[PDB]
Order: sequence, then C-alpha cells, then structure tokens
Amino acid sequence: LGRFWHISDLHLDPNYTVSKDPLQVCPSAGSQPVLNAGPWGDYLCDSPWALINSSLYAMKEIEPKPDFILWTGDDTPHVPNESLGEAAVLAIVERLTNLIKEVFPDTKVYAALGNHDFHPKNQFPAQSNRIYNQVAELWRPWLSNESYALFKRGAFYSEKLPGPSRAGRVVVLNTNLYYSNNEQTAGMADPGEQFRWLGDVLSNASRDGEMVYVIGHVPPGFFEKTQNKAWFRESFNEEYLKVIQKHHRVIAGQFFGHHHTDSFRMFYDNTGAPINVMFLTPGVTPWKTTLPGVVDGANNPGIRIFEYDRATLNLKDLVTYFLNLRQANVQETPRWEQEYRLTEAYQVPDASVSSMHTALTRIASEPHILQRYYVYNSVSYNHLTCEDSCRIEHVCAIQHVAFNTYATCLHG
Ligand SMILES: *[C@@H]1O[C@H](CO)[C@@H](O[C@@H]2O[C@H](CO)[C@@H](O[C@@H]3O[C@H](CO)[C@@H](O)[C@H](O[C@H]4O[C@H](CO)[C@@H](O)[C@H](O)[C@@H]4O)[C@@H]3O)[C@H](O)[C@H]2NC(C)=O)[C@H](O)[C@H]1NC(C)=O
Ligand SMILES: *[C@@H]1O[C@H](CO[C@@H]2O[C@@H](C)[C@@H](O)[C@@H](O)[C@@H]2O)[C@@H](O[C@@H]2O[C@H](CO)[C@@H](O)[C@H](O)[C@H]2NC(C)=O)[C@H](O)[C@H]1NC(C)=O
Ligand SMILES: *[C@@H]1O[C@H](CO)[C@@H](O[C@@H]2O[C@H](CO)[C@@H](O)[C@H](O)[C@H]2NC(C)=O)[C@H](O)[C@H]1NC(C)=O
Ligand SMILES: C[N+](C)(C)CCOP(=O)(O)O
Ligand SMILES: [Zn+2]
Ligand SMILES: [Zn+2]
Ligand SMILES: [Zn+2]
Ligand SMILES: [Zn+2]
Ligand SMILES: [Zn+2]
Repeated sequence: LGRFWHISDLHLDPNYTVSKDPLQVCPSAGSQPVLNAGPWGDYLCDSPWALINSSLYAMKEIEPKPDFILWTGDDTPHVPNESLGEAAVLAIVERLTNLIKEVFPDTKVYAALGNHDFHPKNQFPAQSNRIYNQVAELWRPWLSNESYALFKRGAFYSEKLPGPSRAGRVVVLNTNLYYSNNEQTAGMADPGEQFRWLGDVLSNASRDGEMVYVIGHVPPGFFEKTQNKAWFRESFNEEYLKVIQKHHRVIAGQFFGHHHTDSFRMFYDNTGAPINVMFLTPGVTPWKTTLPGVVDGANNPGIRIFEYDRATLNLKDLVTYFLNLRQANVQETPRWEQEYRLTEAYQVPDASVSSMHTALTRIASEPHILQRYYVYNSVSYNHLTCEDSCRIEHVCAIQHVAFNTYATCLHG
C-alpha cells in the first residue's frame, strides 16, 4: 500500500501583513475590509507564507515519506495583472518549489501549472515561452530529459512512477490551454496537439501494460458551487470526454484542482457504465471567491493524501486534513487535523469507480450523506444546511461533465 500527497491552489499572497488598517492586510481581498486579521490567514485573503509553510510541514508530520507528491498549481494571488508581473510570478513559483524540495528533498513531485501561474493570468500559449522555459528549469530534478523538452514546448509531459509501483505512469496536463478566458488558444482545435499527444500516451500505456494517473489544474465539467459555470470551451470539454471514453481502461485516477472545494466527477460510457472518477482536491488558500453568484464561498485550508495499490494503481482511500482557520488564528501554532477518511464518510470499501458511484447515489438520496458531503465541500467551513437548489447543483455537477446532460439535469 503506497501513499501520495495531492496539494493544489496554494495561492501565495506576498503582501499579506497583519495590519491595523483593514484595507492594507492583503491585496487579494480587493476592496473588502479585513478586520482583525490573524497570522495564519483570513477567509478574505489568499495564503500568507506562514500558512503555506504550515501546510508543507503538516504534510511532513502526517507522512514524511510519500511515494510521490502531486502538485496541480495556482501559486499566485488573486490580484489585477498590473499588480503581478512576470518576474514576480516566476519568483513565487520558485519559492514554493524550493519549499517542497526543502521539506521533501528525496520525493519525486509531479507538478502542473495552474491558470494563475502565468503573466497575464490565464493566457497560456500553445508554444514555448519564458515561463514554460524557466519553470522547466525549476522542475528539472523532477523531469526526465524527454519531459524536460516537452515542458518547454507546452507545459505537459508524462513520467514513469518510481519503484515500487509495478507499471505506473503519471500524465501531467496543461488544461489552462482550454480555459474559456484564454485568448491565446481561441480558434485552435488541438492547441499544442495535447489531445493527440494524450491519446498516444494512453495508447502506449495500454500496449505496455501500464496504468496511468492523469493530473491537471483546470478540470472539465462544471463548478458545483454555482449553476452553468464551466471552465473549458465546449469543444475542448467534448474532446476531453472523448479521450476518457476511449482510454478509461488504462486511467486509474484523475486528480485536479482549481475549484478550491472538495468534490468529484463521475464519467460514464454510452452504456451507462461508470468508467472513471476525477477527484477535485481542496485548496490551501481559504480565499473567499469573487465569482458572481457564489455566497460565502470561502474554505478552510486543505491537504489530501491518497492510499493506493502499488501493483495496480487502484485507489484504496483518501484522507483529507484541514486547518480550522478560525481556531488556528487564536493559537500560537496551527495544528492540522484529519477532516475525513473517504471509506468512513461514505461507507464504501475503497475509492474505486464503483465505490464513488455508490457515494454519489447516497449523496443524492440520503439527507445526512448529502450534508456530510456539503460540509466537506468547503473543508468544513460552512455548516448550514444544503437545501434543494444546493443539492441539485452539486449532484448535477458530480454526475454530468458533458454540457448537454448537465443542462438537462438542472431542469430538476
Ligand atoms: C509511444 O511509444 C513510442 C515507442 O514505441 C515512442 O517513440 C519513441 O519516442 C522517443 C522519444 O521521442 C524516441 O527517442 C528519441 O529518438 C530521437 C531520434 O533517435 C532522438 O533524437 C532522441 O534523443 C535525444 O533527444 C535530445 C535532443 O533533441 C537529447 O537531449 C537527448 O539526450 C537525446 O540524445 C530520443 O532518444 C524513440 O526513437 C521513439 N521510438 C520509436 C520506436 O518510435 C513514442 O514517443 C510514444 N508516444 C508518446 C506520445 O509518448
Ligand atoms: C506587493 O507589493 C509590491 C511592492 O512592494 C515593494 O516591492 C517588493 C519587491 C518588496 O520589496 C516590498 O517590500 C516593497 O514594499 C507590488 O509591486 C509593485 O507594484 C506596482 C503596481 O501597483 C508597480 O508599479 C511596482 O513597480 C511594483 N514594484 C516592484 C518592485 O515590482 C506588488 O504588485 C504587490 N503584490 C501584489 C500581489 O499585489
Ligand atoms: C515553517 O514551519 C516550521 C514548522 O512549524 C517552522 O519550524 C519550526 O519552528 C519552531 C519555532 O521556530 C521550532 O520549535 C521547530 O523546531 C521548527 N521546526 C519544526 C520541524 O517544527 C518554521 O519556523 C516555519 N518557517 C517560517 C518561515 O514560518
Ligand atoms: C472561482 N473559483 C475560485 C471557484 C475557481 C477559480 O479558481 P482560480 O483559478 O481563480 O484560483
Ligand atoms: Zn486557485
Ligand atoms: Zn482566478
Ligand atoms: Zn469502454
Ligand atoms: Zn485555477
Ligand atoms: Zn477541530
């Protein structure tokens, strides 16, 4: 039984300062007053370094020798582009990279860029550029010669897993190419040929008897905290689904971030069979989202460990740990605690597709499992009751990655 960490959406705010002026605590809060800010963060702000540093040392205390770490990006604060130039973006990525290397010096890391890990934000090109080149240098100790060259061209690559994993591979995607807000890829059907490449990698995995973990930042499908919000342009969403439907047999897991909340996505084939599951891990940043329509969209800082079978990559469980930020900010040292273990929360034997399908059916039919899922969705920040509209937004998002079936579900 192996273990790996999945961390995402650290979002450092470099200028976080405990101040008596509520409007000069953190630029990531915009114009919002930040009253009595604490040293470990505030729900209106992106992460101070002290929170990020806390999260990495909490990982080391919980499991200092993971088989590997998945890191799915988004390192910089939610501020205007004019406040955050290219040099600062790269310095922030480098600082976080060095922290991970310092705390886990012997651990392989599989790292993807998030949509904020660029200047201007979200404008990821389908060709080489200074950011891809420089990040490739930062992550070179983690990259094969082949992955190094591929990262410079498109910030995507695939790597063998280390022993003792029998026949495993991690595929690292740049799904920021597919974000609707990315004008660099408008009018391109296969930017960087990433979909063609991905299919070839997965065909190779089948030929070679390997199983694959796919990771990336921006997920396909919709955002469970609202209605009708998808990140991918529709054509890219369709193409991603087509890849999963063709190659699901070799995909043992999908691991994404970007939402900052805790959820999962089911994939089905045209016979209704469940064929894959994507796990959306919460963020370390607690930052209350500015997305229109979302009310009180903050979360507690979260980190996640997966348990897996090294021989098959079958996912046996996940444990999510969290920092109760409200409590931590009256304390001398933040102390992270277990939030939940998946098998216990949903009374399923493992984290397989069949088990996650059962979890979904219980979320959709049992009030107390729905509420349990909903509390964990914000990393136990919000304990209010998830009513009917909330229920339908979450169930439809978990169940339907496709645009058209999601929309029909929302008629419910
Ligand atoms: C699916 O599997 C196939 C194998 O069946 C795989 O094809 C292999 O791809 C690798 C990687 O591109 C090829 O190896 C390269 O070969 C070329 C030509 O000999 C070399 O130039 C490369 O080596 C140099 O590259 C750098 C310079 O650009 C140097 O810095 C570096 O140190 C090397 O000196 C590299 O070895 C290999 O030839 C093919 N094999 C076959 C049979 O085609 C394919 O890539 C897989 N598909 C995917 C999407 O991964
Ligand atoms: C955070 O604040 C910096 C300015 O802070 C100063 O420069 C840092 C390098 C560091 O030494 C601090 O202690 C200093 O007090 C912002 O950077 C400036 O942004 C303005 C635009 O508003 C720009 O005109 C300046 O050229 C920038 N300065 C530098 C040195 O680049 C930065 O934007 C703030 N970060 C965020 C996320 O808002
Ligand atoms: C990052 O977090 C670590 C761990 O909490 C801090 O290192 C500890 O600091 C305390 C007090 O200085 C010591 O008692 C411990 O021995 C240190 N190490 C460990 C493993 O606990 C470190 O100071 C933090 N760094 C920053 C910049 O905040
Ligand atoms: C709005 N949101 C926070 C839920 C998703 C966008 O995430 P981010 O890329 O701005 O960090
Ligand atoms: Zn984010
Ligand atoms: Zn954003
Ligand atoms: Zn099939
Ligand atoms: Zn993001
Ligand atoms: Zn507690």
